[PDB]
Amino acid sequence: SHMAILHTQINPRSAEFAANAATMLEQVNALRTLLGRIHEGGGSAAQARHSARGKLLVRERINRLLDPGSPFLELSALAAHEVYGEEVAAAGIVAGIGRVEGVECMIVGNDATVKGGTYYPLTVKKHLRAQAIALENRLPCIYLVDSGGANLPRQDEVFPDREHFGRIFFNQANMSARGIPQIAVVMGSCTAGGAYVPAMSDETVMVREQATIFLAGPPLVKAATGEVVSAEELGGADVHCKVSGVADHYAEDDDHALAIARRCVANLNWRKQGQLQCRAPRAPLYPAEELYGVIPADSKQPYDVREVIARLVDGSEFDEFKALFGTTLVCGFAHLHGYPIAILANNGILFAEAAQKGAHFIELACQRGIPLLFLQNITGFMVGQKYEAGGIAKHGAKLVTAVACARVPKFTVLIGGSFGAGNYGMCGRAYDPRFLWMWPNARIGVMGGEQAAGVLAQVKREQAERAGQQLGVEEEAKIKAPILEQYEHQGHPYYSSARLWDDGVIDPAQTREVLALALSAALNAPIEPTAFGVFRM
Amino acid sequence: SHMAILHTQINPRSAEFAANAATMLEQVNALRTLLGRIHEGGGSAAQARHSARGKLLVRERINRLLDPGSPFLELSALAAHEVYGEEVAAAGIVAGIGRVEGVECMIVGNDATVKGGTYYPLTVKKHLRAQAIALENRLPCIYLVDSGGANLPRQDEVFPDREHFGRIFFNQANMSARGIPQIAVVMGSCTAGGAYVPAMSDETVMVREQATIFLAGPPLVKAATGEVVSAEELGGADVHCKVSGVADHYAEDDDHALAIARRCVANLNWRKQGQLQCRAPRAPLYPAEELYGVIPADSKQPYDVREVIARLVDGSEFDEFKALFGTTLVCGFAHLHGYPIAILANNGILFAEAAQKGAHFIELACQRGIPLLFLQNITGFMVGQKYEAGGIAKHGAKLVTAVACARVPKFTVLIGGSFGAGNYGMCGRAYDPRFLWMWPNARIGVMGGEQAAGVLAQVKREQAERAGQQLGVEEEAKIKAPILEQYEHQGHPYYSSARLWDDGVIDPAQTREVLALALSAALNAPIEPTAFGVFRM
Amino acid sequence: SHMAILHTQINPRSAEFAANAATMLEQVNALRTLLGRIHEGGGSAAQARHSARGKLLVRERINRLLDPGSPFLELSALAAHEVYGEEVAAAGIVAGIGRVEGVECMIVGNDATVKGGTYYPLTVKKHLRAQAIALENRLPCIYLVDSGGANLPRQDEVFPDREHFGRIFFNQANMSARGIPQIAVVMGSCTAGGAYVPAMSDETVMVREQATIFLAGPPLVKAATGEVVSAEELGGADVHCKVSGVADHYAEDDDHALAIARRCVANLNWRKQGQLQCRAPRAPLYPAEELYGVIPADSKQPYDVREVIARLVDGSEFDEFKALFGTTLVCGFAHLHGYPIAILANNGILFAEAAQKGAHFIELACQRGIPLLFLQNITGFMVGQKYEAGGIAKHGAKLVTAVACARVPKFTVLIGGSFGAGNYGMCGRAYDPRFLWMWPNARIGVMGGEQAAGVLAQVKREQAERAGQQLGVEEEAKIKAPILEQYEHQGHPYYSSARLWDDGVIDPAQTREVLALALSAALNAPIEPTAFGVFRM
Amino acid sequence: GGLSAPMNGSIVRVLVEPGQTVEAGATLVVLEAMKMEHSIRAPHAGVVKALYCSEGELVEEGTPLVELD
Ligand SMILES: CC(C)(COP(=O)(O)OP(=O)(O)OC[C@H]1O[C@@H](n2cnc3c(N)ncnc32)[C@H](O)[C@@H]1OP(=O)(O)O)[C@@H](O)C(=O)NCCC(=O)NCCS
Ligand SMILES: CC(C)(COP(=O)(O)OP(=O)(O)OC[C@H]1O[C@@H](n2cnc3c(N)ncnc32)[C@H](O)[C@@H]1OP(=O)(O)O)[C@@H](O)C(=O)NCCC(=O)NCCS
Ligand SMILES: CC(C)(COP(=O)(O)OP(=O)(O)OC[C@H]1O[C@@H](n2cnc3c(N)ncnc32)[C@H](O)[C@@H]1OP(=O)(O)O)[C@@H](O)C(=O)NCCC(=O)NCCS
Ligand SMILES: *C(=O)CCCC[C@@H]1SC[C@@H]2NC(=O)N[C@@H]21
Ligand SMILES: *C(=O)CCCC[C@@H]1SC[C@@H]2NC(=O)N[C@@H]21
Repeated sequence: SHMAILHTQINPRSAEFAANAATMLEQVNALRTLLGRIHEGGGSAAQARHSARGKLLVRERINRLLDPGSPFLELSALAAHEVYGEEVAAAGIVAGIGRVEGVECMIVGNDATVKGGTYYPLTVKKHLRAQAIALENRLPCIYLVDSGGANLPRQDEVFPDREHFGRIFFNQANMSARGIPQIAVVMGSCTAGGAYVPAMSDETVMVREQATIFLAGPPLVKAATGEVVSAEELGGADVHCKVSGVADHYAEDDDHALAIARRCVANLNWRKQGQLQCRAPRAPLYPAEELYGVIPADSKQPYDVREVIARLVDGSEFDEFKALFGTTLVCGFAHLHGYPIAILANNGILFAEAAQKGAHFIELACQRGIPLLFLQNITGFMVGQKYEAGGIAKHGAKLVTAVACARVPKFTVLIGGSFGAGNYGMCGRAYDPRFLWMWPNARIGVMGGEQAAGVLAQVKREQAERAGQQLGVEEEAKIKAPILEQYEHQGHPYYSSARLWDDGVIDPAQTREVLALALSAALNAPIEPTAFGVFRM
Repeated sequence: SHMAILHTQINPRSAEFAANAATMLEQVNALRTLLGRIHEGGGSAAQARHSARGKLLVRERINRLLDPGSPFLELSALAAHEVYGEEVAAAGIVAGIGRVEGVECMIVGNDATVKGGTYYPLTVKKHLRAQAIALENRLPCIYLVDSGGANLPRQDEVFPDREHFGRIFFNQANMSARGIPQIAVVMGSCTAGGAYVPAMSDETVMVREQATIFLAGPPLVKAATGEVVSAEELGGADVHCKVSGVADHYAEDDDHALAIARRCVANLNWRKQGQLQCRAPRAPLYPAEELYGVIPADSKQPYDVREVIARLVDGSEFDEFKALFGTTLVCGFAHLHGYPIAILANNGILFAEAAQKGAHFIELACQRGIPLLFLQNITGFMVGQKYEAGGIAKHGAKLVTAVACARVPKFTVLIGGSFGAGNYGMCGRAYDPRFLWMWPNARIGVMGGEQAAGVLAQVKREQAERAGQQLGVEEEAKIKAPILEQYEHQGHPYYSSARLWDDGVIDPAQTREVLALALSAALNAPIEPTAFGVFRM
Repeated sequence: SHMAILHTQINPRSAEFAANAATMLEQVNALRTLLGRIHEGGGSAAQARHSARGKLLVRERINRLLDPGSPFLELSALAAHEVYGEEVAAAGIVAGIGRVEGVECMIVGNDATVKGGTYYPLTVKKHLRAQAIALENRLPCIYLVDSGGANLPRQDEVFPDREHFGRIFFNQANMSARGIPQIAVVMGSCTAGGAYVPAMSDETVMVREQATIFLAGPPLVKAATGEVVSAEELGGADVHCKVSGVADHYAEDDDHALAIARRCVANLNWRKQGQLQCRAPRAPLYPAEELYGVIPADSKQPYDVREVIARLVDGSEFDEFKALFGTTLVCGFAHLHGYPIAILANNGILFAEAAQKGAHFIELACQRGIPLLFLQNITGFMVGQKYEAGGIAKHGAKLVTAVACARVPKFTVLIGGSFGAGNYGMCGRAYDPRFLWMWPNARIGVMGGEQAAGVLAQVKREQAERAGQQLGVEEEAKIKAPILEQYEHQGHPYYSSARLWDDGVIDPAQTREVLALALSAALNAPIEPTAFGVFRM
Repeated sequence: GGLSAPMNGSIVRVLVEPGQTVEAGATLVVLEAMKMEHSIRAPHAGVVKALYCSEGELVEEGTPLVELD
């Protein structure tokens, strides 16, 4: 296989390298620090006010429930970053996948320190995107319930609609039905809304003199037919452990209850159903940190992607399909920590042939049951009069069908820019990749900053042109000014991960390490055969 | 079966009756009149400016396309009502189900008159919601594309995420794969985004010297490598029908285009998949309008739902399950226009009993493959210390699993109040009922107005009480004021239907008429066997 | 999992313990001894008269055919004990499961010595019961045919009806159709009835100058249109292997025949289809013998079942579900000789709580495809006025639907009492547990001795009361005396096992390794998905 | 006799006065639990002999609300 090798062309000592690598690392430290602030929860203020009640902290409940030293892939931690008025750390719910009794599982826990653990709109959206990865990749679920209710002020974006709270129970019961165990660990209050996460779960655990499951807590209960009752009385741990039956295991405290949980996932008789021809896991041939310098600091500066590939594949061995055709898109085969993968990475524009090449590849992967890996750094489709007259339209269509239809496991990493039809043709957020990630340097948007301020302002002086006038660089310039900045702001990673258009921003140099974890995790779930729709020839 | 009859106790002549009937009917005219305004589109203004370009108007293209006098079920007409700053009638796109060559079809067309037919967020939400009804019920799809692009200013809510634009194509490639043909009619501008709706569709049709499908129109393409060329040159009707092949049918004008369309829907070798034991259709025993007076005008004045059922079922024959048990919930069998259906209507609170009664009923309807109809008028689950220590928690959950899991067609109409846990257990929006409708008198929210204001204000004087102080009715009253109103607002049908939390507000007195329509259409797709999760006993 | 441990509470040295232990260990020896007698066959009398003909005896042929030192699980040896007039050892048929060529096989052989090997009614019942375990657990079958005919005097209980003789061929032919090889070894006479056991078997082997397969032997054939001929000519070994083809392999003698039989079991290309997440087998933490003293000697003396559990599972690790809820029934997960299993042991009466606790439990095990193990010691359902109006009726049913429908391997052992409703709710004989056993101390009956004597005699003085009389201490005493002892008699294991209502009585101390063998061989067959009936909520 | 708060809740209007002569289910005391008015009428036509529930009196399930004679 000494031909399938990628001999780098990058000089790690170069000054240009260090330069790129510079700004890049800075970006990574930028994120390192913020994630740190987010680990703070509702701030050392109420956080300590928490440990006071003898309650273990959310992030620590997890580390304790995990397998000794097991890894942990956190999801959208920048959740709700500067989105709601106040600060609401990691959207007041930490979730991620991690080994628990030798089974890769989905853990979801609330931060009772964050605005009372209540459900803000995004909170709900985060809890649900977890359930999807769970149902989509067959990971059993552990809900570490400790939430107030739903953020009453913003109920209209948290209660009704299909994608709202309540879809949480819908997914739960469907998973239980599809044999994806549903476990619940109650370690705080659980008023109305959340009263169901534990009631609707294969197995449920309560911390005595601390847990409380009730449809209406003392607040509402006194506001109903009078009556004034304590929490412990209304729906305490002993009431649903010895009386009603809403719980199953009576735990002595946070530590205990997590231990009990552990044991539940132990008698699960669980077996993975995915299955590929994984092979001897061999490391790359170029340190994965070198990436910092591969990526230009100049966003619109052309670089060869084959270099990001040689730093993620095993033994830097990559066999390229339609080598020299529509080279705007690189297609190839290789393995990742054993698991075989089919890659599709952007190398610029994207003329019609790039799509055909890409569609044809996806047909070979889907045929052999090889996971798909998308590396996005697409600026858009090559336009023009001839290019459009050639079907750069229909051929691009060919690519999307293939992508939307592929049933093998799909994975996306934003390593440049997702712009326009590009995002879609490269398995963007709407094409349900198992996981989609974003680098620090990547930026996403419908089209460039001034690209849109261009058309949007161009029309305004086209309507006012056949309107017997012209737009003076005076209003036209005050017309593109606010758009030019709006785009700059809503194209940045934090703004994206804050809204969950990604399961997080990652460390470019950890890429290979996260993909190995994801792949394996998606192997708990069968690789289904693929059915293609009609292909616009 | 002269015993399965429901003998009314309603006096159509009574004072009380006409009282309700009065405020009810007023509400219907309130809706009647707003509905007309929205049929305005972008207003007489540009609307006339449309017809000027020789383009049939949106709602007329539809009337022309449908079968002679066929009915038409419009979806979310109140779409985006008083939502964005401006006025965007029916969110710039009208969709609904209507007969075309003897096949119940899903038709979606944009109003080039509403802000350029571009896509505001709700436009995408509604377009998507249709393809859901398309998929869920297997109705072929006719897209009448005539839009600008995506509303550039609000793109951060139109382009990225899973359920944003681009999920449009996903759904299309998937339905095309599941054999639900995808048909397209290009009768206007078709820049970038919506550029794919025509390219990704089994069959495509274009109106010469009017339709244009280009990934980048002249604005953008000049902003490209300079270059200056016309619309029809770039991507007109002749470019794509004679040269590229992005179109399949060369139409002469709006009217011709629609004609070609119908012809495609003609050679679909289509057969319906459903299968029930429908009987001859017998009308009810009492005027369907009597309903106006069945519904109290007094929001929270109890009435008997069986009176509502009596005016929709065939021959007002209703066979009631667990007749006298957990009476707060009414369950029974009967038919509607021939098709057999299982009904679940709220009659008050919802104590444990009810839930169990309901779960048990669903089990039976799910085993006989009979569709379920939910009639919400639920104020919530009875709270208290005994009711809670009695498992009103887990019992309620048995209900949800049942509903959540049921794979028989499910239909929901809000004829009272959807407040709290109630909304969920009664197949609310989040449980995929094939269709969900709202009467004008129905109010939906997380819980009552002062209810929320109650708890939300009380904690404020509990955190401030164990804080060595109290909240004087001064600040207490100012913490309640805003919320009291907010809820009144976010609970009205317009507020709901404008955000699509319902496929529309309908005429109480026409409920039956729409239910039969739906059902029939839902039978284009097989009734699947049902698989239940775990039931917490 | 050092908390998953069951910490004993029994003192092996107590007086109490030694007391129970004594009476228990005597019962065992009482059984050990009877089994001995039963290994006599038709008594040293004809038993040696057999060896005379040069034929190995039944029990010997088995031990010769088995794999060197292979274990052997016998089925109902107390078969037909004190049932028919004379003594008919193990009902003239010995059957059980043992390793042949590394395949867990069901073997059936008749004792030519017991009343001519002819089939008593019970013979047929035990023969068929073998074939069930064969079908239900996909075990290839070896028939060691050596029988007279069917016991001509009791033919009305052996010929006609559904599961009488002749259902042996039905069973056989269906198994060969389901791919469970059907092998036959003829080592004696095989007239009429049993004539088909060899004719209808994939492969058939005859011992020359000894075996005889004919529809009507010379007795019958002379009684035909005269004709006088010997057995060997009519249908000897040379006749059916050189001429007819009713046989396939020509053996020299019993030991040879057995070797030819192994050979066939050798070319089965046989693979097991069961599939569990079995781990490393770890022995318990308390001598399995200790059990003798765990079981009280006083029948109605309450004891803690968690103690029998701790002496059966691996490393006495048992995770108790619904730990402290409806404690009348103990439920939990653990492993046994590796195989993971769900346990439901009786600990008293059985009120509603208990049933729901159990039903919800079977759902979790059924969801995970884990084998069910029942430990019956049920006195019955809690009766009363409030207990009945509380649904003790329907909730008990919840349990039974569950048990009735579970399609995972089910295993039942009677360690206390099987009386009334209880029996059913704990997977009794009628619920097809792949195997069902009974301890010596255990007693089976519709309801206690005088319990039935109570009611049975009470209606007599209530019909004789509304008849202007009463039943004097004289006639009611004579009405209850025969009943009192009747039950006492039809409650003893021997009486049970004699009639096949159990696959045999075992040594409480061996329980573990017996269940280990069962389980394993139950895995020659696929663990099926389960579908639940309707649940009366 | 009487029904006296068929459920638990909060009274908002106690019509039939202490002493009056009922009819055939005159809503004697109007209860209200969880945004819903629960008017307890009168199942056996007579006279009201003493009511103890001055509007607002947030009684419980069982409490004595009104009694015939
Ligand atoms: C949840 C609860 C027990 C809080 O207990 P706690 O540990 O003492 O926490 P606190 O009461 O101090 O709550 C602190 C924060 O919780 C927030 N909060 C609590 N419930 C909330 C809700 N339902 N909506 C919005 N905010 C809420 C408050 O805004 C407060 O914010 P602040 O710290 O910035 O002032 C209490 O607030 C409660 O009873 N809430 C019930 C919630 C409910 O009824 N929801 C039903 C709708 S699904
Ligand atoms: C679509 C287009 C040809 C309109 O032609 P038209 O029939 O003359 O319509 P007008 O130019 O008069 O447009 C009028 C309305 O369209 C709206 N509009 C058009 N495209 C829009 C866009 N992409 N975003 C937001 N608004 C848009 C304008 O806001 C204007 O609003 P107003 O009537 O309240 O002032 C022209 O807007 C165009 O070329 N747009 C390209 C859209 C695009 O490039 N989008 C790519 C994003 S996927
Ligand atoms: C089976 C047979 C060959 C026995 O040969 P054997 O080895 O000499 O054994 P015996 O003849 O000594 O038989 C001894 C016992 O067999 C019993 N027996 C044999 N066949 C029997 C039958 N069909 N019904 C009842 N009893 C039978 C006799 O009752 C005798 O009982 P006993 O020992 O208490 O006196 C001989 O009985 C025979 O020819 N039977 C034919 C059976 C038949 O035709 N049945 C068809 C019905 S499906
Ligand atoms: C940045 O350069 C964006 C390119 C603009 C081209 C237009 S805008 C979005 C459309 N989809 C696409 O891939 N290009 C089209
Ligand atoms: C309006 O009256 C809402 C009733 C409040 C009761 C509480 S709030 C939501 C909980 N679910 C439910 O059914 N009622 C509970």
